[PDB]
Amino acid sequence: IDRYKHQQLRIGLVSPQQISAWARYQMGYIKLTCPVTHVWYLKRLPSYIANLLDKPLKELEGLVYCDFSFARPITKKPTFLRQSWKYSIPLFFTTQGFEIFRNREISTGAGAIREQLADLDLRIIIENSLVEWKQLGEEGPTGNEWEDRKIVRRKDFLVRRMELAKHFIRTNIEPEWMVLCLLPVL
Amino acid sequence: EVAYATFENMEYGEDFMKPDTETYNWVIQAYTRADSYDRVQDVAELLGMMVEDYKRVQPNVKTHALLVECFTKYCVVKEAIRHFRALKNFEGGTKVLHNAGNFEDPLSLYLRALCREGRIVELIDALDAMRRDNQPIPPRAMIMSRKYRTLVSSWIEPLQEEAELGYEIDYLARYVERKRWVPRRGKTPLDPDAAGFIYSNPIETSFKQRCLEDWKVHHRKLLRTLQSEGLPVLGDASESDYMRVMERLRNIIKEEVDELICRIKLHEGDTEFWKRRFL
Amino acid sequence: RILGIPWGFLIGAELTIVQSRISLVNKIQKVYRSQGVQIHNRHIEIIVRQITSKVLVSEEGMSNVFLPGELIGLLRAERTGRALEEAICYRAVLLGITRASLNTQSFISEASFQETARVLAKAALRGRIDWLKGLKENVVLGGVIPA
Amino acid sequence: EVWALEGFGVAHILQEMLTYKSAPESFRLLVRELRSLALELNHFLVSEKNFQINRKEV
Amino acid sequence: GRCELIDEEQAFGVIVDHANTPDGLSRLLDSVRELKPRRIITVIGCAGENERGKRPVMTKIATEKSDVTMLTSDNPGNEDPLDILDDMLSGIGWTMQEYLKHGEHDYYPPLSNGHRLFLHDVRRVAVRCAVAMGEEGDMVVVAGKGHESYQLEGDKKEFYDDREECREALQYVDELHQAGIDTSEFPWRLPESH
Amino acid sequence: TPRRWSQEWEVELAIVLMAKVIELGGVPTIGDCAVILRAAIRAPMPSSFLKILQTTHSLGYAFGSPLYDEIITLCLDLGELDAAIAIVADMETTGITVPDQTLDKVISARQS
Repeated sequence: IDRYKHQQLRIGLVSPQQISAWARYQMGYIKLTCPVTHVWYLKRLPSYIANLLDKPLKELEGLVYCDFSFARPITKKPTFLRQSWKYSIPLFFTTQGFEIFRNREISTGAGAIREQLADLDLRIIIENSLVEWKQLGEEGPTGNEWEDRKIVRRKDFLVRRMELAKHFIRTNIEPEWMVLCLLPVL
Repeated sequence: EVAYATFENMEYGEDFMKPDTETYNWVIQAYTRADSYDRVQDVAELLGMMVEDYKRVQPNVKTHALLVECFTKYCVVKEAIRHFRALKNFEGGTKVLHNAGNFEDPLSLYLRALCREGRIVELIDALDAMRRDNQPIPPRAMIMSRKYRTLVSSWIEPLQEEAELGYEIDYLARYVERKRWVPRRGKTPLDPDAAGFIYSNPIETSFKQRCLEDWKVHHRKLLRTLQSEGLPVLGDASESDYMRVMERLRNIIKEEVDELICRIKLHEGDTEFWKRRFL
Repeated sequence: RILGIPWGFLIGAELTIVQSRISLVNKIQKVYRSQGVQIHNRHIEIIVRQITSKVLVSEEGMSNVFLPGELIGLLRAERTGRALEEAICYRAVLLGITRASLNTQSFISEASFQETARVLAKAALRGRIDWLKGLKENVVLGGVIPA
Repeated sequence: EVWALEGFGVAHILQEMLTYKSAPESFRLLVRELRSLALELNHFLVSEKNFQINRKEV
Repeated sequence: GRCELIDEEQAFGVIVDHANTPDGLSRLLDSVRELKPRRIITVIGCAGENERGKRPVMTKIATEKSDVTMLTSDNPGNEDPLDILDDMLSGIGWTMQEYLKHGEHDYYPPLSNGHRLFLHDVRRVAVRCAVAMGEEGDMVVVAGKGHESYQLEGDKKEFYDDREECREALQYVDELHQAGIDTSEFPWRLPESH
Repeated sequence: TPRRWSQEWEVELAIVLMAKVIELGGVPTIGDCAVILRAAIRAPMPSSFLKILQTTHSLGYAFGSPLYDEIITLCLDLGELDAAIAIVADMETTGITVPDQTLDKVISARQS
């Protein structure tokens, strides 16, 4: 009986492929020399990238807003390596190999976010977060208000992380799109 | 959404167009086989509406089969077991839940869920239900890890360590079988072939771990009742005994007192108690 | 405590929500009536129906169906409490006007109201579908108004 | 005035006043600026006859 | 050639060999074990797209006969080096996931015989880490090429040689220990890592 | 009240499930049989060994001789000499070799 008018809107993060596909009349793009975080997802609290990575926001701000910070190796590929040997390893290694592995072993800037987030196992995140929530639930309430509210904020964080990862595994989008490699132009 | 629009057309229409059992089946099928989003809350809503229609709608074989499909494609096994335990009473119910082995395989997904969640005392009942139907085991249920274990043993306490076979493993022969295990860069597909689920298969838990968890949960519920009803739930006891038995409960969650624990009842089941507490 | 986990949450929500509805309809309409600016209750009751529409899943309600802190409609909570044993628990919430909007499923009705960047950020991470119905979210798209 | 017109249900006048009197080109601007924020505001309509997901011109 | 000693001053042996098949590497490890090294480190790799069967078999050799072994890419062609490494690891019941998890657990366990197994796809780093594993009176065999001056990796063959990668490396590998890089196990235990 | 776990209950349920899966036309692996066997060996239970070996032999598998040595030595430690000689007779009728360094325990099982 009803005329069953069906229409729907979808908003979503855009792939870099779509950024290349841009090319009220026209659109353009900038080839970014380095990956760049989306300020809505790094900075504007609660930090969504931090909610995925389970890193304090001060650490992700360190990795690109501070003048010095370093990532641990990226999870999905072999690594061995972990004064500061900054010059020494480019002596113990040829640069033709060094520039190939170094960013795998240690990295800085939003490229570290991009690569760690693309390596992210969104499902073991669900398993680990459920396990930790269960642990914090079977652990008895403390008598200290600061510790208690810390525990409660941790449970809330784990729930947010479960929600975000569940959506990222149940939507045709990818979390590494939270870091741009191409910027659109009006 | 396009099916639920018709369902919403029917459920709020004239009596001659109210949903029947099949209408609920078709809309639950629409949700449970949706391509792109989580539909569990919708399926549970629809189930609750079907129960609210109890004066008019009663379930059928396909209803329970679709609900077991939902509650096993999503890891909701504590409700899947209950709907399968209802499906048991219909002949060919397991044939329907096998669904000719397409749209993945809800029966295989259910058997895997029971395996990895260690619910073996339910798994043998599912197997007996299949036996009554003469339903064979789907090959999709006999999936193995790179350590060859099936649902016959993958829940026995060493969950992923193989037993001694009396000889070294013929790795060079088993290599002839491509199912490489390299973990790829992040994308929707899965590495373990058992994970035909929507989100993921249940976390691997032994029959020991599942039994211990159920024991803990039961005693935690007993403690919750004890601390809500108070000493009158024992009655002919001391408050000293009440304190001691609370400490015993808290300990076993983390002699006469065990007989006191035997005397405290639970009423999770029949509402006839709650439908009297309400008065 | 008195009604246990299968019913105590549902009827506790019911009693809270009906008490709240009665209280809000009274406290709101009492102003207009005492000022003499008469109004029919059927206009207040739609707003109070929206303020009392939701409940929140508490921590003890953690389930694979609903996560803690999730907001669900009272009908959804009642029906799933009847239907499922999956540790369902919820408590009524009095969603203030400015939080009934920004929790209205048509994300354009949220974004075009307030907190636009936060709404859009969450909904894009959620990949949310605004299945276009209702008026505010339709006038932006220049539609025929689903009304 | 939009609230008043839609209160009357007189929604074709509302459509006229909000579109062709000046998807509408301002919705094109809206989607283009969000698309410039790297969000795909994607408009689909579903064929009642064929279930085909027709992408709107946006 | 064969059993080709690195012609440079060294506190422990390093030899380079063409052995790229079980028949070559079995007799290689027999010959080197006849020298009775204090320990032997084996590097080996397999070409892609060809002779699939042999990939885990040489692993079964090395993991039984080499107190340490360090698997790496060699001529993998269009096959992913990690796929080759997983084919090799299948010979001792490890997957790539076992290795990477033990990597995140900071500790690659010993095998059932107490030997240790490592890998890295970048042959340059794998071989130089292997020679960095050495202690006084140890030995290393690096096998697969002997004289092939190229890696057939991906779309291309690119200039590389095991000997010229090692020769000078044996004179600055001690700067690792001078700089406190504890190479006594493959997850290098850098005291401050900072 | 949920029944507490036990190694005996785990083994009995494993045997019942393996029987059901065999009825339903599944195929337990050598690894599954070896794991159920090892779970029986971890219990002090002899009677499971007869069922597990009869089943695995009916599937056409054979364990390596050290597992039969372990079985028979544990059976002797339990004193279950009749079970030991039954297992040996079932091996022999399966056509599985029972080397003398394992059969000595079985001939000495007729010391009285």
